[PDB]
Amino acid sequence: YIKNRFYPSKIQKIIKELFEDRLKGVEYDPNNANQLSERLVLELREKIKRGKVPRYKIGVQVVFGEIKGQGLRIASKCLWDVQNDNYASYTYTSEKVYCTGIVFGCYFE
Amino acid sequence: INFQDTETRYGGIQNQVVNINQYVQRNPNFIDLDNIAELSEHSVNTERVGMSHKEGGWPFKKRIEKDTS
Amino acid sequence: IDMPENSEMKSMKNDAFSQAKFAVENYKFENKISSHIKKFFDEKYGPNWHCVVGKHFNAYVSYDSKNFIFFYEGQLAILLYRKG
Amino acid sequence: LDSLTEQTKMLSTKLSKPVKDIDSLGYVMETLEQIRKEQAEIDMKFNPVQEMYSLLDNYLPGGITDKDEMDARSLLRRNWDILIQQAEIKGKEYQHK
Amino acid sequence: EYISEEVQKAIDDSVKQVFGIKDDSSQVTITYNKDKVNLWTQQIIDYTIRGLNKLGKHFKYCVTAILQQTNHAGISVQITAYQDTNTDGSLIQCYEINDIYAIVSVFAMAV
Amino acid sequence: LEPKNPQAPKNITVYDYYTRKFKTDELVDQMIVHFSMDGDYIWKESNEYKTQEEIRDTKKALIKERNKFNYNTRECQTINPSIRERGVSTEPPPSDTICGNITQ
Amino acid sequence: NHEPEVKATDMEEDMIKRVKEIAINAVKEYKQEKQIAHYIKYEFDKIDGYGWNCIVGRNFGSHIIHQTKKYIFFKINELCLLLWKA
Amino acid sequence: PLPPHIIRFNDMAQHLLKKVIRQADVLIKENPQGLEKDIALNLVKFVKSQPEFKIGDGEWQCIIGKNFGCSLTFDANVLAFFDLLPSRKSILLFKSG
Amino acid sequence: QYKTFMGARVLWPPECADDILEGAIRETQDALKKFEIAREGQKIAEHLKKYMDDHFDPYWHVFFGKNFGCQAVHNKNRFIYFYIEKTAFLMYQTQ
Repeated sequence: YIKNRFYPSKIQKIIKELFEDRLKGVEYDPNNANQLSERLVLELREKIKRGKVPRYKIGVQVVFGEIKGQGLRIASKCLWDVQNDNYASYTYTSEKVYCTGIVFGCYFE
Repeated sequence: INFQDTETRYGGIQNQVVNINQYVQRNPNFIDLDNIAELSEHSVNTERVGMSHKEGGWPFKKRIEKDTS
Repeated sequence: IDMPENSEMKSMKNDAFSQAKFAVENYKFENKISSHIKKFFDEKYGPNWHCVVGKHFNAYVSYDSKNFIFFYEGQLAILLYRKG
Repeated sequence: LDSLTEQTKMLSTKLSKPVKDIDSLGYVMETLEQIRKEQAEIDMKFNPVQEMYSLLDNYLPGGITDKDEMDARSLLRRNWDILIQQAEIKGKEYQHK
Repeated sequence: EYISEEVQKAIDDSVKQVFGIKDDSSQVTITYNKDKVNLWTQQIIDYTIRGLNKLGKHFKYCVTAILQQTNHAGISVQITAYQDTNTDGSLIQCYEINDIYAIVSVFAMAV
Repeated sequence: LEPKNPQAPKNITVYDYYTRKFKTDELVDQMIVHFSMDGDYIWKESNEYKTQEEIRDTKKALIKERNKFNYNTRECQTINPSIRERGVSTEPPPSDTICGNITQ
Repeated sequence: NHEPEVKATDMEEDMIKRVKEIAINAVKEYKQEKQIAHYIKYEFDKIDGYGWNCIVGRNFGSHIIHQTKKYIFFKINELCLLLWKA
Repeated sequence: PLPPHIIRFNDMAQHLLKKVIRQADVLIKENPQGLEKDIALNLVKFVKSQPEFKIGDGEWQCIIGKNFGCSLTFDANVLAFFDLLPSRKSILLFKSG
Repeated sequence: QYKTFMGARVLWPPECADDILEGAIRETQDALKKFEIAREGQKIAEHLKKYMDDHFDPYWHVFFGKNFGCQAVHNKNRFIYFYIEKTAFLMYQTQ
């Protein structure tokens, strides 16, 4: 029984708005990249806290780097009963950096 | 839901530089460049709810008149 | 009461009326009407057109000069213009 | 019409005026062909006249003052047709000789 | 108890160690060969599975490989399965050198 | 699941200038790609070494005997219409609301 | 739909007809600007060696050269196709 | 930080394009009215001047337009085509091959 | 089930992205409150699409009223659908 359900694109919402307004076109400085990720991951988690999903568990994941003559492939698999559980994913790339975030959601039962 | 855990591993690859027959560039190279974007069709509508009945004039408040009579 | 203009000779202005008068009666939903008008004008004259149908709406678009027709057809209002 | 026609006929008279530019050409032929590429833009700035004289001679064919109209407009297109023809022929024969 | 990032790292080690050379000339003196492509596919797969069973993980894997000759034709590689949320998953990889368009697709499941 | 690709359109159209219609196309490629890079390093290929070294050979032998006589400049430009922003309005048509009684 | 038409040309008759056919076939087969240009450049590279250039568009400006008899600029149903060699 | 833009296709090293972006932006701002002729002329006269851009097979060409398509035998090294978001001018830069 | 949002009843979860959402969810009532009235028609959607094209991606389509409902296909994840005081707002971006 799932009255309030999870669909992908409100977390997709939160994740987009977060990305533009927080990244604001930052460059890839090596000394603070991991900690930049550490900051915005927790900010995103706070946002999904008000993301209005009571039993949907949230497997946050984020990727941040710089594009420099560099080909890349990122993919995931989904593993749940399609009726209840779902996922969300966003990408955001400027001229020289790329940050992409995925957020799982698994209805607890 | 306390789910803290961490891991790390590294790959890498063999290293060998040959540098005997190297440094070529086919000069009359050809490429295919465009200036185009993808497309789609957002075909919109309006949701519609319309049904008629026939009002029938009078022909008693109690269905059985004998009960009142 | 309002009739924005287009090219002379009545090449497309005379066409749009005759087409939209069949379109409006042939269908109830605006989908088929507007799609019919646009699909016809695409074959006829141009690569890309834009058509709007409805009782009340306001609009503000960019377009190509002398390719903007707008007319109050019956109770409805039909807007059309080339763009692209 | 007069201005555009004097231009095109000047191009033609440059093709025809000096025995020099008739026999021994120069870089001036490159300028003639330059004006020939421009001839697109020249008719682009002339096109206001085509539709306007169309509207005029719609209900006013003239016959009295249309003399200079015929001269000038037909002189434009005369330069155009001799352009095609003489360009081809002169190119070929200057290649031969 | 794993990471598909490292699964991909192992696949990359396998492939780029087998055929990938840092100095980019032998990689076109080795162009697609009708006679040698069988050896290529089999040995790529065998070395990749040797890399995979180097891992002592109790998960169960399965592998698929695709070798395309030229970019003119075009291809679409897509994946889908039905397994358990926490531990199972998959992996894909595209690979290009000069005239060989390699693709690897792995499934990893529990038990 | 048979994956659908997010961040993708669903159907592709394009104008045909031979057959003056459009024609849409509802099958969309669904492979996520980012950073395709083209290369220009070519190692003992049969097809490219010949086609490069031959043209450089013939050019250099020709100049060893500027050589092709001087070229001629040209010019062409298309017609560019202007972009105007004009916006118009329709209005909700008016209505009347009366009340009358029934006579004998 | 409508046949081609030259606005400015420098080709021979039989060579005009070949580019007419190749343009018609290109537009019937492909539907993209770069694809049409690539295909026609390829066709005329097969028929006439190396060095063909073909500009396929809707409003552009050009300042080019060519071999004296290898230039053409024609329009098909509001398509500006320019072609030249060297 | 660069001014915003959309590189639809670039081939040269990125600093060449940086210089092109900055000068093209400040030039579109200094010449906000007139014809794209003046833009093209000023851009060529600036780009041809720098001691940079040393290598060239042919010479410089720039095209400004709002709706077109092309295909050139550009020099395999240098080629740029992008857009200035405020005015949306598809600008193109290369060297003749 | 049309969950509540600090702006309005939004179909939770929707099919769009939050800089667009927050922007629209603030801009719709900002526009309606500042100098605008329900008596005027699409001179609202005028400024709405203008503001969207100014900051966000350029090609938007807006439909609002008291009775409408749509199917379609658009750019992935560019679908804003929210009611506010019994007035449905729908917005979508097309490449």
